[PDB]
Amino acid sequence: LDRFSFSVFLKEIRLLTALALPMLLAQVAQVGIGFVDTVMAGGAGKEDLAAVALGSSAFATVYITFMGIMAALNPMIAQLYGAGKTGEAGETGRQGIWFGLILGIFGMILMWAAITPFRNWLTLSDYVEGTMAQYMLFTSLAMPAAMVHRALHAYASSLNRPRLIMLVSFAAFVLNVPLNYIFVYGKFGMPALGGAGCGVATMAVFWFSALALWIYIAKEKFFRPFGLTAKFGKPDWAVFKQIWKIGAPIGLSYFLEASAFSFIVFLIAPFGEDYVAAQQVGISLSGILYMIPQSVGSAGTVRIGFSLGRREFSRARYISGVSLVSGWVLAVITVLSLVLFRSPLASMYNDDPAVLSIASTVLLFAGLFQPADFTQCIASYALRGYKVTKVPMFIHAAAFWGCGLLPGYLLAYRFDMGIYGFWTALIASLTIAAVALVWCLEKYSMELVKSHKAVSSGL
Amino acid sequence: VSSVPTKLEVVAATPTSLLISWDARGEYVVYYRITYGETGGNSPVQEFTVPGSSSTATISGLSPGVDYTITVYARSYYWGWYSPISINYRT
Ligand SMILES: CC[n+]1c(-c2ccccc2)c2cc(N)ccc2c2ccc(N)cc21
Repeated sequence: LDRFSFSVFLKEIRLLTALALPMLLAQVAQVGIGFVDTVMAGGAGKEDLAAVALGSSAFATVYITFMGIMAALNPMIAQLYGAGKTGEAGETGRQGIWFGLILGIFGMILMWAAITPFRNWLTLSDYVEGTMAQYMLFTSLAMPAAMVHRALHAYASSLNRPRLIMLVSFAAFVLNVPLNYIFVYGKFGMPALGGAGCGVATMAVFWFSALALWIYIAKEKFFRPFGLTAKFGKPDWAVFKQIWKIGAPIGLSYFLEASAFSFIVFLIAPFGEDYVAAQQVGISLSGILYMIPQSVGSAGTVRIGFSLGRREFSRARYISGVSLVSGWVLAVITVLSLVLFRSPLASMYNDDPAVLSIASTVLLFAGLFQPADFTQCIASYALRGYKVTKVPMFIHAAAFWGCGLLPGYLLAYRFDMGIYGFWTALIASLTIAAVALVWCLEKYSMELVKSHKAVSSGL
Repeated sequence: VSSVPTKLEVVAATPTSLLISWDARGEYVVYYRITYGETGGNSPVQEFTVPGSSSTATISGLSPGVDYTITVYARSYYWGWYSPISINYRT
């Protein structure tokens, strides 16, 4: 009853030599995707009533939510590069690629369903409707979710020394800018529909990168066993059903930021119009560079589960630490450039036009949760990341919302200028992650004593 | 004139039995005999016997929590034994 978190400090000998440095280009190819968006927010402002993101940010829900499930193979195919047949690893790769294409056709059917924001109960920016050529960024850019899932299931097999995806999903955006605008209004192309056509453009480019999967059975020995991506073996053939309970527990736990969605956009909903809807200029600049952050362990999740098959038990989960606290360097040594700087005259009118004439009650939380979160899932992208640990690392987050509930109507009901005041037990819901998580990561690096059941050998 | 089949690992039990997954870089001529017993001194020694790079097998651990010690064996070139290597870590 002082530290039921066992031996926390120790994750250390001479580890300074821990190189998950290619596990950055894993998430710099991801800024390579991150950054098309603006090349068609500010590429399809050519249409002014195309604020069009009004879909492509409630499409990208049943992306990043399913996207979860799929990125749940990150371990699977690293942990079996402790074994040898990336064709048994691959027969998953396929079984999944069947998933990322099967659940991609619910992405692509729950999308069909989707199209009835013909609905109302609260205010503008989020209800009204009249002319909706979103109507089409719906279908035209919802009709992808299959190939766009396989085209992630790709890097769900870049979990073993290649980032030949910083290669493609860079010269994939470069493919798209050019294209993008042709459809919004263009050349010989189908040059009409633009309040969507930015997106039919976009998604063409998912099926483009979709096969820089195919086209990287190329640099070395295979990851192609695309024999019939079939299943049947029991009632339902796992290596698929087995992927299920690494899947459920993630998207449904990617339904963290899936409610930091109708929390962040329901406190511009009272009389806090002006600079509380310039909250989202900061909390977009949260995600924009929270990404190379966060996703380092959502890249280091390799180095750890890979080195479990390769039986270096905790000789990787005690690099869990020296990866935990390595971006954790910048986790705080650039929360400095977050509570400090703002939108200056370097900010123009981009990702959401609101720059000149609003307050800095926006960098108040660019510290509250910002580093006290930063790592507090690049923990979990090294929990699940390592083990199966998402089974109730799902219920990791039933508290990162069910503990950030009243700190929802506690900016409303306030004691001060509490704009970061419903960022209360939503930077304290979110700093009880300091616990249960990196708790099960000394309940957990303390399980590879149990499993390291012969301390050493001879000579 | 050599040393042992040199790794040690028992990771998990099936709380009744146990996986033993040790080293074997090839074989030599071909072989594993693996001891089977507690460290008690009573309950006689017994024998699993295996092939190739496979000292990487798994017992039938009949009895419960009790400390079990368990060696493995190489066989080689000379139809005799390269070295032995043992651990004891029970249920
Ligand atoms: C285009 C702005 N933007 C973004 C956004 C896109 C990229 C980076 C940052 C924020 C957004 C991102 C997520 N996840 C969810 C909803 C929205 C959203 C919702 C409504 C709106 N009117 C603009 C919106």
